[PDB]
Formats: sequence, structure tokens, C-alpha cells
Amino acid sequence: HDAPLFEALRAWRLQKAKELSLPPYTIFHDATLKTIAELRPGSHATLGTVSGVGGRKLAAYGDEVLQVVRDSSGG
Repeated sequence: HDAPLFEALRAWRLQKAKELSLPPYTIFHDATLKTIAELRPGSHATLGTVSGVGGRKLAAYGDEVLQVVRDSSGG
């Protein structure tokens, strides 16, 4: 189960919420959030589920997440 992997993304989600100034769950949809746990390609564009989040903020949030995902791999 890759559910535990979301816990790592959840950490970035909290930091991402600070920049947006809104709640963390609001950043992603309840159904979409579940899809992220099931999928773990490492890249948001590869997720095939990127929408609304695309924009200048995507440049600030996204590439750094890839680095965070690799950290979850343990190396």
C-alpha cells in the first residue's frame, strides 16, 4: 500500500498551504487526494491528475516535491 507515502507529501502540503494561505485539504480535492496515495510516479505531471494547481505557484511547488519524494525512498 502506498498510502504511507502520502504522509511525506502531506508534510509538503502543510508548507504549501502556508504559501496559499488556505487549508491543506483545500489544496487538493478529497477524491483527488486519495488518487495521489494510490499513484506514486514521483512527478505531479506524470500523476496525470494536475489541475488548478498549474500556474506560477507550480514552479514554486512541484520540482521541490520530487526531491521530497526521493527522500521518502530512503536514498
